[PDB]
Amino acid sequence: GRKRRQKSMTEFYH
Repeated sequence: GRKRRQKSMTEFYH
C-alpha cells in the first residue's frame, strides 16, 4: 500500500 499519497501533477498519463 501507500501511507503517504502525494498528488503528482504529472499524473496525466499520455
